[PDB]
Amino acid sequence: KSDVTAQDVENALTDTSKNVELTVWAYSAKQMEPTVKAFEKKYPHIKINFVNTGAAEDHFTKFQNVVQAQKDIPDVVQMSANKFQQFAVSGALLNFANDSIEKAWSKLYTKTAWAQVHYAGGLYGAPQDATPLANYVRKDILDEHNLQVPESWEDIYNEGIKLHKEDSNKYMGILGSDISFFTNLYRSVGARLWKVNSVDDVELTMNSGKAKEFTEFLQKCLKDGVLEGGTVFTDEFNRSINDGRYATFINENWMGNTYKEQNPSLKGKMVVAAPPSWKGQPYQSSSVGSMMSVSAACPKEKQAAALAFINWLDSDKDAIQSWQDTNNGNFFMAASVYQDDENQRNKKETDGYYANDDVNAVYFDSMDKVNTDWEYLPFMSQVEVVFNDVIVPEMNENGDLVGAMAKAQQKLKAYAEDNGFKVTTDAD
Ligand SMILES: C[C@@H]1O[C@]2(O[C@@H]3[C@@H](O)[C@H](O)O[C@H](CO)[C@H]3O[C@@]3(O[C@H]4[C@H](O2)[C@@H](O)[C@@H](O)O[C@@H]4CO)O[C@H](CO)[C@H](O)[C@H](O)[C@H]3O)[C@@H](O)[C@H](O)[C@@H]1O
Ligand SMILES: [Zn+2]
Ligand SMILES: [Zn+2]
Ligand SMILES: [Zn+2]
Ligand SMILES: [Zn+2]
Ligand SMILES: [Zn+2]
Repeated sequence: KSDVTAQDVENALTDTSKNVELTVWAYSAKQMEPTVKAFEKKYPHIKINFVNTGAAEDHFTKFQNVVQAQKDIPDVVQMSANKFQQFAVSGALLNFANDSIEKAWSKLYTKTAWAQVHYAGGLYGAPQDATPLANYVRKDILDEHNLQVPESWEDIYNEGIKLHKEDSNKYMGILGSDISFFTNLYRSVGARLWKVNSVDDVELTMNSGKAKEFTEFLQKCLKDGVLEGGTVFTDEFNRSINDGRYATFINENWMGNTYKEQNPSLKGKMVVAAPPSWKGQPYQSSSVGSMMSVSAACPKEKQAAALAFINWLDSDKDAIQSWQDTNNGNFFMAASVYQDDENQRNKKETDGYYANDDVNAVYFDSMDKVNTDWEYLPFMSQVEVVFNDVIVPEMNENGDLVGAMAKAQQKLKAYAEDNGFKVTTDAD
């Protein structure tokens, strides 16, 4: 049990005669680094060796490599709420849970985000951004085809048929071959793929209930030309954005900033709308986001300063303001000083980029509707491998996503059993 208390963390910042060097690895260097520099200016006794690890996929592989070698491990490492699990369960990350930290830091982060940085009773990071889903809609394309901004998956289907019949170079949306994109859709309609009871006890429901119904719907959308299967955040996707290939894009809301940065020519053409409802339920959402974690290898005499850094970067009021000023005036932060500020909720756009100026109100309503009835599996790295090998190849106009979900469940059951997890599946 970690004996680094909330007071010990604060002492690392006030005890300026105690110089520390911290190595910090991050994939989201573009959005984060100016605020890291602000930390260093404020606390010159804590020097930050900031390492941009490149693409997220390369970051996670690099970190696994150093952990297994037990050598050259960073003190602080960027994680995410749906990819940290396998690192936490394998002992790569410091579990810094204790009563003092829980009492103090729980007041600093919105409860949906604070729950998700726990796993198996341990506490593994400070939440960074929250990522409620938004539908980024090419309103110009919909207007041209006499189509309404869709509020439901039913509308996406019905209007999508009309769009693609009239203009076979455009699709209503993309079904993205990315584990976050795909699982976020299921979570946002209340369709559990699995349930976690303890670190060693899991239930897989990938071929039954609401999940199966939603898979059947996604497959019909692919077959009928409503959604196109393809990669996200690749050059193929980047070209499709500029080309207007997708009338809608339902995604984690950091993308709202990405469009402003990479697609200036789309100014005035998009609306930011709520993600869609399903079967006449009120709409729900999903939020994942990044987190900053401490490695299990971090030396004991560096741990208080490492924790002070992650808490400052992710919740200090000056840091939160820096996150806004250095990312086009908005970044959607989990800190309560952002989430509880009614002037963030009612913040108006002023750059003219989106056709609606109430973008943050849309993001905050979606955050309010996040489906919290959800856990990620202990082995999320293996989940992404199986998704890539088994599910992604069926994301096409003739695909059998239903059969692929059942085969992926079988592979995950075998992996769970081989690694000592108790597992049930809906095929048992
Ligand atoms: C790995 C990834 O981390 C989290 O998503 C990242 C966001 O938190 C961050 O703000 O923005 C990144 C993109 O610039 C996201 O990664 C992309 O990574 C996201 C992060 O997502 C965000 O927290 C934030 O840092 O922005 C980056 C993109 O600039 O996430 C997508 C999945 O949506 C995909 O993995 C890309 O390769 C990443 O670059 C989580 O929220 C994600 O679900 C995921 O775990
Ligand atoms: Zn707790
Ligand atoms: Zn058209
Ligand atoms: Zn077609
Ligand atoms: Zn390419
Ligand atoms: Zn401050």
